[PDB]
Amino acid sequence: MVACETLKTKKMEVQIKKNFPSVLQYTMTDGKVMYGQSKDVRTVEINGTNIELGDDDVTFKKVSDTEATYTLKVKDEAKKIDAVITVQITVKANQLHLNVTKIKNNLSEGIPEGNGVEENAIQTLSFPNQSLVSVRSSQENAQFTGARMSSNTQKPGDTNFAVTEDTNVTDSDYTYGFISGAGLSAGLWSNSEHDGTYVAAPVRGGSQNTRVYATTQQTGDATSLGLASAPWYYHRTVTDSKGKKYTVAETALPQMAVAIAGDENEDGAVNWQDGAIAYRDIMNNPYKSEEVPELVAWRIAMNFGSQAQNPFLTTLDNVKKVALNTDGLGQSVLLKGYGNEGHDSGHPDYGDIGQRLGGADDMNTMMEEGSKYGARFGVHVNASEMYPEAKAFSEDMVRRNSAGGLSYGWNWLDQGVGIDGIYDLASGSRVSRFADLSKEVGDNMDFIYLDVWGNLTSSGSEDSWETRKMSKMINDNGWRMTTEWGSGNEYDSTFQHWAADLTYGGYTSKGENSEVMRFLRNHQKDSWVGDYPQYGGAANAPLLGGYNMKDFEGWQGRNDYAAYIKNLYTHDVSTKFIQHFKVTRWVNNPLLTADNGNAAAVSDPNTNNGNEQITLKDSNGNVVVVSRGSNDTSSAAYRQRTITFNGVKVASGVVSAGDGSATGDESYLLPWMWDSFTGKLVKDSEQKLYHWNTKGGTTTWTLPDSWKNLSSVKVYQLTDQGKTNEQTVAVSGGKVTLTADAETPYVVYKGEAKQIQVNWSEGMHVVDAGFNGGSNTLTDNWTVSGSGKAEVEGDNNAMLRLTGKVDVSQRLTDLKAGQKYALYVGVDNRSTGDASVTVTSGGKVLATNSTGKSIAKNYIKAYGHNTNSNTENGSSYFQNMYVFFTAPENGDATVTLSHKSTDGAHTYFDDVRIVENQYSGITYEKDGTLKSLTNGFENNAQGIWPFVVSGSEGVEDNRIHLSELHAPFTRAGWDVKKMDDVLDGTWSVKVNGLTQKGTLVYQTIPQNVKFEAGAKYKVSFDYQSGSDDIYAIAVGQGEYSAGSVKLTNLKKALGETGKAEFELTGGVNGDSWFGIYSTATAPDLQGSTGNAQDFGGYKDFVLDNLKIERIESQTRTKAEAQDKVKEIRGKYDSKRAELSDAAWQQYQDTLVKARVLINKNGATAEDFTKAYDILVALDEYMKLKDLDRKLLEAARAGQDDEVRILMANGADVNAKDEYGATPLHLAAWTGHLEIVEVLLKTGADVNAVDSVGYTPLHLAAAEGHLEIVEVLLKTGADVNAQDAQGITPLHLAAWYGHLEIVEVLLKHGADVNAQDCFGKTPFDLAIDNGNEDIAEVLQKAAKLGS
Amino acid sequence: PKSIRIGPGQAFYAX
Ligand SMILES: [Mn+2]
Ligand SMILES: [Mn+2]
Ligand SMILES: [Mn+2]
Ligand SMILES: [Mn+2]
Repeated sequence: MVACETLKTKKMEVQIKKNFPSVLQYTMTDGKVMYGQSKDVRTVEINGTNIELGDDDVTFKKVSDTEATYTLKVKDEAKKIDAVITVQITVKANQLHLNVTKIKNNLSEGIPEGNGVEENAIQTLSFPNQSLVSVRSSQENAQFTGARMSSNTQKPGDTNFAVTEDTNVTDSDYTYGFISGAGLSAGLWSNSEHDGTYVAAPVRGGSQNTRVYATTQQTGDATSLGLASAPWYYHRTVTDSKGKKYTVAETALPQMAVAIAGDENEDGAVNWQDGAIAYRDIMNNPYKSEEVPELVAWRIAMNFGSQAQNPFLTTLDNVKKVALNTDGLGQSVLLKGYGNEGHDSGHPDYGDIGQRLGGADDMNTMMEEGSKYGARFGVHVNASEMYPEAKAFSEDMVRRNSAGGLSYGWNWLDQGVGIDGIYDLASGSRVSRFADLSKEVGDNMDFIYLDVWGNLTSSGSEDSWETRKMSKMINDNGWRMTTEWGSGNEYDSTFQHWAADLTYGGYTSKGENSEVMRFLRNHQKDSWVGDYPQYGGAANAPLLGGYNMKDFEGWQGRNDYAAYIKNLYTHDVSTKFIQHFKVTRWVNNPLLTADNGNAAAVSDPNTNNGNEQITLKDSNGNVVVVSRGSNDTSSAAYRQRTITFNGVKVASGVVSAGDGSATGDESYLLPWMWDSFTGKLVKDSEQKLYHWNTKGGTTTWTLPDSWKNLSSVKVYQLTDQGKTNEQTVAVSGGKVTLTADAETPYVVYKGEAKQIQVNWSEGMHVVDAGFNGGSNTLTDNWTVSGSGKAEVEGDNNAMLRLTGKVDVSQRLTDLKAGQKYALYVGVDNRSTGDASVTVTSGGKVLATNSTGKSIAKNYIKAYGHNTNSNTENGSSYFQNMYVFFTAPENGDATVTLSHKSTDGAHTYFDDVRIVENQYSGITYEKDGTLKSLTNGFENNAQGIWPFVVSGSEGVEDNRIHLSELHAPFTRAGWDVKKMDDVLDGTWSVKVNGLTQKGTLVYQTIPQNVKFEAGAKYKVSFDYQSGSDDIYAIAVGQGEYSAGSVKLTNLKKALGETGKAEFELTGGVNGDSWFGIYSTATAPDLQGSTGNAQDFGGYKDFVLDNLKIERIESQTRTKAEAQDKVKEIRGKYDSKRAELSDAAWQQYQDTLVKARVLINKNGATAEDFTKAYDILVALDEYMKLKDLDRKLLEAARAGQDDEVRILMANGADVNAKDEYGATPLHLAAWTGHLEIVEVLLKTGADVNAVDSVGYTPLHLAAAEGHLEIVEVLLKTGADVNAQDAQGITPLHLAAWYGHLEIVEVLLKHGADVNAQDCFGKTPFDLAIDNGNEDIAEVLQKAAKLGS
Repeated sequence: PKSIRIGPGQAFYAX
């Protein structure tokens, strides 16, 4: 009978066809009608083939008055298609859902086990020109609005156009699509993982997901524009990098919907904004997006290269600090390096929680305890790059290129290899690794941060489909999705690092630039464009703000706590406040023009003088209206923004430019009316307002309706200690007057506010381990004793500062009796008197350790107290001091941090960490002196102990870490690998590519290994070095200064472990140490190309099984020692003139020290032996320092054979004079090619610089020795080496007039455009000295730069 | 101005 049926709700009646799942029309309660597919279109697409259905191919069943079921017989024998598709059409309110509930393939039994290939798989499905909802040219105000992806601030992702007779579109794809006309508006939602047309995206991470297809057709006189879903993936067949094919099941069954809207925002018009309001009821919502508005304080807490810079319980104290300063506002901490050894270590072993940070135990304590303060935690994971050390590393996981070789990644600590994305998904390997992490964290962790997804490292695909499957794995474990790139994961991501950290990428690589996407989802994502004016467009004071992310916990060296907090109040409190409301109207957008495809864009001259305005509303009917001052970019008023909450002004002014260029004048009094948990409204006594005034001053405000009848308010200034300086401010006629300091946070309450209670250092075995508890932490938690002074000093990261004779002690809690512990503390000692750490059980000393004056600066970029943090006087010598003890059976255990000296100098202590440690390799003498120290690096609490990282790279994410065993991948011989990562056990100390640095890589320090003045020690270790003489052993005293060290070159030991052993005599000051020096010798890459040069291990150095043993020395008499003083004296007293002031003062120091030992009352043979061994060591040092002085003279004078014998006898090839000139500098400058070449073949630094920044090449080129210049360039000299003044060898060649030297320099890579610090090029320097000949040649060379 | 002749520790701009 009738070929149509009627589905009905209280909001509309929909007429549907019985012969195909098609809507004829939607009729609202008010009579208004929207069309569907008015033509006989019965097309189904399977695998790219279109099949038109007959009357016999479709069966209909009206289930209810709100449901109908169809069965579509889709067949094409020729194209290998035979299927039964079950489509269900359901209605609810003003929504119509069309879902494919069942797919039956008659040409298949299904996907074979292990995701094998399904022959004749239904891979794709769509209904071409289904026209679920349509508008005609013949209808009043018939228009279309679409959105595509744009990460470019200058290019909007939107389209707004009128549907006219001329309109002709065919499957025009959009992320979102809305059609309006004849008083109604609707938008189509589909779950299609189709990738298509985008405006601007620098990556593929589901950035191109286009789910709506607009197509026009003729409906009589009119052109109808109809919306359909983009194709769906069912059983997609994919190929891995090794050519292996897989069939992977659906992420979800095909689903789509439409929501018909009238005048939803009740303005004049019916446009896409009405359709967008109704679309929110049918649209997909990212998992856990309902918590985004609460996440005020986003940051990164970083750990890298075995250093445990941020253990999990430390991160909880920083959560407690931020909570105090923000008065409990929600937080979101991304843990960058939560696993393995830290950041870019152990990928993709997601279930491996960093043992050195406190393992899964402390991570869960941090997470459980942190939730009480509104903090959410999440981990940084990588699904694209893998390291041989990761237990997931396999030949199947390895991404291979078309040639069958590795698809290498970045080499830093170890060499990264690309993961096979398709294998990792199809094998179900990734789900298994996420599950491992899920087993560790349970329901405690909040989010996952997926790094690099979209940059085509795992596949050349990484499409929306793959991203959807990825987001599902993560969501399935109860985790919110966050990713790297701004355009990435349109569907499921709630945060993009390159959208939230505005610093990164530049104006083309930011967040989602769309009025449509932000209107819909602003309150669900931190994936937008915020204020960063130097990008222009969307980044010039967006009205809705935008997350501006700063950090203070090591991420990229970032550690300014005050800057972090000031930024939260400047941009993020207002951004988050706005995310508590949903956009309802958005008119007069200055970015939308007729020239960028937005001719029909929403313009109201009766709203905000015709300038931009956004109206947002919430479920309780609260209205926020954010209005722009002027729409003219050249106006001062373009950056003026007023915010009203229920008609009352709450924020006003210009924000400080997000690029930190220019401060503003913005002042606000924002009503924060939500809890930091579910975001539920809080009770009246819990209701508060946040005050901020950028410029400082006095401002008058109207309080919200709720507060109008109060006679007074209570105002508190917020600090690192919480609510301070309580003020009682009167209320007159519902208005308050607040005096604010510039850029200072205040919180306003209706009455007296109870202070948030913070118990510092929970589970840390001590209370206030980080000294964050103010000046009163020394009264309440730590107990100070002594004549001296103990202060909590530090305006950023607080520290304990000791001056004079003082002891700071505290009782240790919750230690397991009989169990082995390691207690370490950061120490920077500027006093000459000892700084100590002691553990005691009822007066008895369990363990003790001490440092004299600190000798090594801190070079750990991700550590709070590195030498760029200015602990005192522009440096930081912070290094950890350890005590190893066994927890007492009685329970009584106490820690004391002492300074013994009466010396006015300061000692700095921070981060007392008591951790379970099974290390037991230190043996002491009868006196508390070192007898023996052994370490296989198997129980290192943290770092490369007893060693510390030196400054070969400066303040950096150092390429030194504890390397982990994973045979066969970490052993020599796998692929192009030639060195073993681990020598003995599971751990070693790896150095990656730190060659030709000419300086110290790492060294022991006296607070780690103390060498007694005059004592003999035998030092031995197992090692592997990629080349001959690239690394060397250094032996020195006190702070490192070049030339003061005794260097022993280490021979090549590649693939087969070598053994190094030597003797050491403790220096008189007890400041003796040994380490690993990077020479100036170039590595032998042995024919290796590209990545094989880095992976081969030709430039690496692995050390293991260290053994420091005090040894017996041949016994001397007072006479033998006294006789040696005469020998030394009548050898070097005659050189007073020939030596420096400091060189002679240390010679006297040592001699006096040795003479104290000999002449001491009651001295014994140990004293006479020590005095003799000190003098023997002094002799060997003086002798080699005179061999360096004599080599610098023979390079200057010209003696060939003399330079050779001095060198043969051990004179330093890189010795420096008073001006920092090496023998190679002095030979190149006085013109001796013979000396230069032999010096180069020996291992002289061809790029060594003097005080002024001259390389030997600069001195050679300035003097005109062209044969020397040619040798230097061939032996590896930088042709573009710059002076302190910016002078290059080309400038000096040009000014001094050496035509031939100029031509050879520019024959090699010399830049002719290169300018000094005074803008002069080599050409300008030639036209000043009269070398017009040189100037003409130089002019000609620059000309060719076209 | 611009140094007479440069060498070890002798900057190009000394006056
Ligand atoms: Mn409207
Ligand atoms: Mn601290
Ligand atoms: Mn070992
Ligand atoms: Mn490693």
